[PDB]
Amino acid sequence: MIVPVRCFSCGKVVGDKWESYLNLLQEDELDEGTALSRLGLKRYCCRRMILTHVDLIEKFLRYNPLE
Amino acid sequence: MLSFCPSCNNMLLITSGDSGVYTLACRSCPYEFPIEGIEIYDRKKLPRKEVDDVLGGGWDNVDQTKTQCPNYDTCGGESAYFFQLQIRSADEPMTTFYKCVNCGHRWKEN
Amino acid sequence: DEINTAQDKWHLLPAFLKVKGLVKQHLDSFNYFVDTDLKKIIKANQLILSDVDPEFYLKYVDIRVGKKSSSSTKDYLTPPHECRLRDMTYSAPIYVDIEYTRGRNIIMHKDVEIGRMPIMLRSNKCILYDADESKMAKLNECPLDPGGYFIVNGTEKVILVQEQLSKNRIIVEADEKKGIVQASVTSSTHERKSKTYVITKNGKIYLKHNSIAEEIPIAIVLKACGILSDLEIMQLVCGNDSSYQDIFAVNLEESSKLDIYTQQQALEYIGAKVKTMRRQKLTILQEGIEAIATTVIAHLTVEALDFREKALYIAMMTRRVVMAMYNPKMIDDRDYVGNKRLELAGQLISLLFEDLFKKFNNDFKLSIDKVLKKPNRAMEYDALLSINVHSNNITSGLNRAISTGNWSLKRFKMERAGVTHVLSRLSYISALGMMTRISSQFEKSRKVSGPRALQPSQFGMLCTADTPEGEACGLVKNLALMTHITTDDEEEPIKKLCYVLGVEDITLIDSASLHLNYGVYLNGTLIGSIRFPTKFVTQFRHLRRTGKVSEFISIYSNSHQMAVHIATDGGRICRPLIIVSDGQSRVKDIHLRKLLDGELDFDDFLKLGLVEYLDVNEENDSYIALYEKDIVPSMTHLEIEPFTILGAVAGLIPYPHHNQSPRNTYQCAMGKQAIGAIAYNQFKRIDTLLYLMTYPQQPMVKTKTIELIDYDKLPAGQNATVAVMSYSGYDIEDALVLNKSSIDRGFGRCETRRKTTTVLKRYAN
Amino acid sequence: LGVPRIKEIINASKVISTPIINAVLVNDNDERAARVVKGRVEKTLLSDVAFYVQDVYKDNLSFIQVRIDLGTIDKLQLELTIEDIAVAITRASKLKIQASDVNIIGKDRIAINVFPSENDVFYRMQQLRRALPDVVVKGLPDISRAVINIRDDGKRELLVEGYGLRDVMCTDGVIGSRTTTNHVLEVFSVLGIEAARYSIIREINYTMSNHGMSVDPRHIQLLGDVMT
Amino acid sequence: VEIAYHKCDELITLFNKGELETQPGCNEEQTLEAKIGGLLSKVREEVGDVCINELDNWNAPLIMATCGSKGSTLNVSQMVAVVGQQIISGNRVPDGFQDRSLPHFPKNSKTPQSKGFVRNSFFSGLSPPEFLFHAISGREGLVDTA
Amino acid sequence: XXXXXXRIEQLFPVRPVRVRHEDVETVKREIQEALSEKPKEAAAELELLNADHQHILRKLKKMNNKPERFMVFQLPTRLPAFRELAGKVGSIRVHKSGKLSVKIGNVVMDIGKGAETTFLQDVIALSIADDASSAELLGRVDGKIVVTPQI
Amino acid sequence: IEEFPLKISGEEESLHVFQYANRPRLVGRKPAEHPFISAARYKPKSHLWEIDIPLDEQAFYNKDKAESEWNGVNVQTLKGVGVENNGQYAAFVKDMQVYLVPIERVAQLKPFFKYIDDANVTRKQENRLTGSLLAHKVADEEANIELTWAEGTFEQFKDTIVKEAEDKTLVALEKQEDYIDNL
Amino acid sequence: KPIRGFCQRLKGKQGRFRGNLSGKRVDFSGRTVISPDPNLSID
Amino acid sequence: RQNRRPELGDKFSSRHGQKGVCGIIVKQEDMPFNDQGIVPDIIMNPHGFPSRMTVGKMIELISGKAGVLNGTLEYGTCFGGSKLEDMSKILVDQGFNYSGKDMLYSGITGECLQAYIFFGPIYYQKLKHMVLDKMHARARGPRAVLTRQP
Ligand SMILES: [Mg+2]
Ligand SMILES: [Zn+2]
Ligand SMILES: [Zn+2]
Ligand SMILES: [Zn+2]
Repeated sequence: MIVPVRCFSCGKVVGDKWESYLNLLQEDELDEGTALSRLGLKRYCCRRMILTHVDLIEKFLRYNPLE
Repeated sequence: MLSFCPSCNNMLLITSGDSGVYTLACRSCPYEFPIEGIEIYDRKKLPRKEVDDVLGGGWDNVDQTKTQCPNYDTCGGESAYFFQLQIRSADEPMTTFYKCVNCGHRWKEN
Repeated sequence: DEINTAQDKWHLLPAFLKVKGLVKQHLDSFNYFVDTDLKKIIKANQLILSDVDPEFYLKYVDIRVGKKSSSSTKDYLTPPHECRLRDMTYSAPIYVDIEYTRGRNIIMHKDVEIGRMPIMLRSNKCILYDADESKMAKLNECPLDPGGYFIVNGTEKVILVQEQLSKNRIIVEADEKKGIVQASVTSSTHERKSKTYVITKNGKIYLKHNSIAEEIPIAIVLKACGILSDLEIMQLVCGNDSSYQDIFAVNLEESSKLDIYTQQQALEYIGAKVKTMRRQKLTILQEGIEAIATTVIAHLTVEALDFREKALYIAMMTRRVVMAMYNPKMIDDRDYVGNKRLELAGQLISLLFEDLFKKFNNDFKLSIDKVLKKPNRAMEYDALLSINVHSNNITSGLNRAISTGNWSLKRFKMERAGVTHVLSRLSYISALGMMTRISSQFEKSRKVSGPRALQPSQFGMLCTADTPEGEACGLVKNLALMTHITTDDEEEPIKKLCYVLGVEDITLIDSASLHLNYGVYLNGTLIGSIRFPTKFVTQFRHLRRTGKVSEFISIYSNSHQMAVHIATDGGRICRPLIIVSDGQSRVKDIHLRKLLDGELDFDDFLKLGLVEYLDVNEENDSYIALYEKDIVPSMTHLEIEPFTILGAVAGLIPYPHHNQSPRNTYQCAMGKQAIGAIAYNQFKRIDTLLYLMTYPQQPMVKTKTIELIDYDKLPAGQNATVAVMSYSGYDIEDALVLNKSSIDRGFGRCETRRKTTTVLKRYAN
Repeated sequence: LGVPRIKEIINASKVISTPIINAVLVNDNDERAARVVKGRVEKTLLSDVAFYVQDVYKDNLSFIQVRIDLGTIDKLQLELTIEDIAVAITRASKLKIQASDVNIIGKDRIAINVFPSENDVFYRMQQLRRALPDVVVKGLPDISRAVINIRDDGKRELLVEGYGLRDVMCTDGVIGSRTTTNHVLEVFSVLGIEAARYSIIREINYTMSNHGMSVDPRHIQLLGDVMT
Repeated sequence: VEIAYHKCDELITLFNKGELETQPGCNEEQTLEAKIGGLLSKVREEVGDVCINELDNWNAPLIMATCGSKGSTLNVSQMVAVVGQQIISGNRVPDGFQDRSLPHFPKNSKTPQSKGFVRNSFFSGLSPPEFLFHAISGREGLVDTA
Repeated sequence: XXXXXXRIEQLFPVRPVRVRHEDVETVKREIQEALSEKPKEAAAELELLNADHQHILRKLKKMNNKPERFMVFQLPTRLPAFRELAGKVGSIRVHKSGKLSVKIGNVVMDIGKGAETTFLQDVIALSIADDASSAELLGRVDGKIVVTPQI
Repeated sequence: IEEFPLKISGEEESLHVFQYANRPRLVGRKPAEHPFISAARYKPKSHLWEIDIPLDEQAFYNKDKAESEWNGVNVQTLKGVGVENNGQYAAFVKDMQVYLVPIERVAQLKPFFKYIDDANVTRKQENRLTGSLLAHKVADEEANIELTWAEGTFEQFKDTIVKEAEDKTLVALEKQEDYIDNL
Repeated sequence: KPIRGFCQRLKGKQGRFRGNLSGKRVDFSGRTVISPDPNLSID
Repeated sequence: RQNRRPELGDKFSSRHGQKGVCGIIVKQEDMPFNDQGIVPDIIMNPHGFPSRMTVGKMIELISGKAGVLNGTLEYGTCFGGSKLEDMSKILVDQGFNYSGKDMLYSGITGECLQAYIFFGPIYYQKLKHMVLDKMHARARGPRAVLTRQP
């Protein structure tokens, strides 16, 4: 849905890195691995937190009932 | 027999005529083939069905394995013909069956 | 980098799925129904007359669903999600044009609504058809919903694909200590019957029909069908082979044992045994009754004085019996995939609407008789008030049949249940796998595992892993990823083609030479013989690859039973293969480059003869390569991509070829029960039960299938950091050790949503 | 040898799938020792030893000529040449239609005569020609097939897939002291209730001894006792 | 396996062109079935034997099978060396098609590949035909469970 | 065949041809032509088609001037555009090596033998005139012919 | 390496083909004796062919049984409905040219036992009706269109066909590619 | 034929004898998922 | 709606037929840890592997570990997927053992575990069978009047 605040295994804050990861991928495009490493996501648990996240909240917001 | 009429090609039958003559009379058509001292014979071969040897046993053509049967205190068997069947549920694994080659004792190690 | 044919021919699979989706059996069946089968039903039941008042008739001119002639736009349908919320039926109105005569010689048309048609989601008549996710957001629909189901009274019902044995085909079965019986369940457009065909004793062959009192000797029926030489009977059913002569000759003796026979004598014999016809047209009880007995003995209705077609059908029926007599293993496997047909939601609804419309017409004519039985002042103006009233029964029965799954068909007279099931909303994969699911025919004597085993003939047609557990193990089946279900093609355009290609009609052939050359069978019926069956089959396959005949028509040759078989009926499962010619594949990656660049969609691979559909039967005549590197100079086809032997649900498994098969089947079971994301409108939905994962993740190890079915868009699971080790002793026997503070951070965190529905009902007071 | 076999044993059904009669012999040899007994217990032999059958007509008489071959009856070790084949034909064709005077012209060309509302003679002679190569001339009429087995030794026991135990025991060349069938109801009718309970106990112990089912024999003994 | 496959092929060509010695107890057609099934069983047993003999000390499946807590050397050999022969109804994979198990083999092929023998192990992965045959065997096990 | 269960040779009793089930196929090919005695699946079919071509040439030459021989032809029912179809339609060219071809129009096709009809055949003109209806016998068919379009 | 023209003809000639399944073409090396045809009968509007061949009297007749069983059995009647099949052309070669005459309603003649029928009916003596019912109803109601078997005249037919193929000649224009769709 | 007679009440798996006489539902009973516990005594 | 915390007895599975309930929920500091301090979310018994022969699950663990370390989602497609040797190359090039076995420390003793532990990401599905909907207990209450039974 929305990016989890913390890595499930580590407890490291990853909820402040989703947008920077997206802008690293889009603006001045980087590979996913180097984008993850540039954000400090060194451990593979924190890496998968961002790598495997499905941003479903954007799809959910298309059906906003309070327009 | 299995003979057919030349006229209507219906099956011919033997009919008892006068003086007990065994003619090849044709039902459904005026056809008569009589027997004047002629031997109408039908010969069909039959299988010989020869002798068969002792059944014995073809256990050399079975999959052995390296297992010691529970009856190792009676016979020193380290082999067992086996087949594996999953008589357990899909969540469970497979079950293996065994038969010691030294005594003929069967057991399933699951 | 240049295209490599080996690792880039798999793009044919996304190309095929783009225009032929996973939920396409239901969609194509419903579209065909509402576009042509409605027309066929209206034209068959086109004129209801009255015994009184001959200068008066009612004519059904046209039938249309959800569209009138007043405007180019269609009628406004209540959107399917609004139907789901409001507990109503997503249905469109049925319109007909009526030619009802006026008392003053007035001819007029109309646009009359005779009920509501429950519309399949994402069909031609649906509002979600070709919606661009913005219209979908406006209509509160997930763009990733499969469609292919119905919303009846707010409930999503799916008409499951049905397995059955093929009709109008001979099936020979043996037995131990009973004898040999072989049947032909023959279904006409209005009467279904099984011309059962059994052996009783002494190797005597009998015909056992439901209408006939006692099983009739086969020679009697063969003579009754015009084949009356009694040497050509044995020539037709035994040919020149001495063994079959001896096996069959016993029931030649019983032909004359009663009395010798003309055609008409055996006719009268067979007609004596007709049971009854509800005591109407009693004055037909003569030798004339055998004519209807023979003409309604099978699907080969005879409408003239020539009985050679039915006679040869019974003759081949007998000949198959006699081969089974000489040896078993000449019987055919009843669980063979080629011997089964898949009936679809459109066919079900077509027959159900036929019955409902017949009832509607009968009751409308009853009302017409009641109105016009009055002597005077019989005004004609507005004779359609009653039809305005009586349109409710079509809608009511059509909704009730889908809602309950019970289908009471008076005309055909069976009561089948479980046709429809509530669509599974446990997960996205649960819904998708509920679609493309097939239910097999009941009354199967489940005590045995006969129709429970995996057959090799289902390779690439039915998923080899997606089978249920507990009780329906092997009975409920699932479609493989890349499959097609054939439609009905008219066989008279292609019988003419067979005659053009060298087939001699059975009316030009003598009995003595019939088993000398190959016979040619069209949908199970011996239509003629041919010299050079190999050349005939090659010419037919070339003519199909060039598009002169339908690509779903199958031709294959049988060596044991000297027969070239051509099948045009619908319900046959088939899949596309790359055609291998002269030891080379026909795609050669120029077509792959064009396909990837944008030209040459999948259909153009069929139009250029690079790919073709093969049903289970043509695979007997084929020799498929799994890969390019094993194309040997004797192979006819090449696998497009071999992982398509698994279905949609089994495609969730990573590296399934490295697992024991029961584990793959069990994951097919578990993935449908996994908690995850349901839809893009899942928070707009109000369902009876809905489990939702708070933080779903797409799998790190995915497959081509999960991205083909968009499972990575609505994933059900999470990538847990896992240490495989013995720990704490609380993990013995499948038990898992979960991390506190991973649960605290939201791992495995889900929620359940439950709806409760109450109606404030008005009362008669 | 599993759940179905246990079902048959504890149902005490009169007919079982694959009944076996283990019949130890007296001598140790293949040629003219075990084959003689095997031939003594066989299903049917006229098709085996006929080599053809005729359907013959003449001016006033008919023949069904069977030329029994001596070579088959010699190599296949059986004790029957002419007369017992003829009497078996008489009895079986009397059970089928009739037999009043079956002749033997000699030299193994046995002839069966047919004589007496018309063509019924022809029909009866056709039926006789069909039913003739199915009669039993040698062997007990209760054995589907006999087989010689080896018990991992130089002992060539024969065990038969038949429904006659008393006949096998009273057959010459077999020891009736040690000749057991696996049909409990047959043991009961032939040897008695005590042998029946022994057979029940042994059959059950064999059935679960072939599956690794370690059940104490006292439970099996109690089952046999409650059944008998 | 090449040694065993070559013997099966030689027996196949003998059974095709002429007449091999029919076994005394069983009729002609199933003599080849029994012979080549036994040969494949022997090759699977020896491959599993060398697999187990070369298995490392402290191998987890080996320890679990030795202590008897879970599994067997047969399971270890199927995972590592070879998944031997897919047997249903007590014999090899029967014909799902006309005189043929799959259309990916030639007609009238009795070769071990065409009738259920899985040369691969679960570590190397199953080719599509071996996958189908193993699925058939697992499914019949599952139906026996039911 | 095998063992046959033994004033006019045409008025004696007729039995079917009985071949053993073991050699049924070998005899079937031999008796496909032997029953008449008129005065691998690709190569075998092509060689049999060459045999049919040579037999077609032989019978066509043997019918060149005879006043009763007939050859029934099976032509495609929708012939190429040129029934009320009048005049010459084309040619039956004899290609080299003995093989045949037929040009029913501008189209080139091929010609086969057809099923071997082991029974007496006859063509007859039916002329039901109101004054007097007569059935006129014309001749007897010596063998059928199938003309097949090729692509 | 040569050419043999084929000419269509007989656009009006009704040329039925008789298939006597009862008798083979060639019993021995020579063709079997062509039978003698008398009392031919054919029915318009239903296409039934009834052909009578007299039975030999010097051998194999069973005259006494014949009279004591069925009154008039001097001949054998072969009945067979001519079946409309298209694409069939009976042909002959006259001058190294094959002349094609279209076939009308090939007939498969099988023996018929009208005498048995009459004996059985004389023993037994002491509504749209659509489908194949109408076929037999018409066949046994409207009948008796007598035919006279005039055997021997070929030469006139032969010259008429030759006159019909020599006086007419036409060429074809249709493309081969269009023909494969015209198939 | 859905008419439930007196002998239909008594006959069947969910009938009278096999469903309520020797075998029935009991008070003071529970059912839930089972989990492992090594620190629990075997009894 | 009702939020649900994974509790004791809730069912999970891992795409390979290896299902099971939560036997215990343990504090993070009681979990084994690697050199970077990575702590497993789930611990699964090695005894579930030898008899079930889900080698695909081990290959999935290694491929997912290589994929997370490489930034790329890996493929486990039937008859194909990402080769095991390439994943081992990724693991080695990033400092991990080629076979995905890491040296862990005990969370409760702190010492090195004497065996290397198979350590990596596996996709785990939470199944709809939660113990909260299965826990039932009746002392007395409703009875069917016909039979006067519960
Ligand atoms: Mg379990
Ligand atoms: Zn972390
Ligand atoms: Zn006759
Ligand atoms: Zn032992």
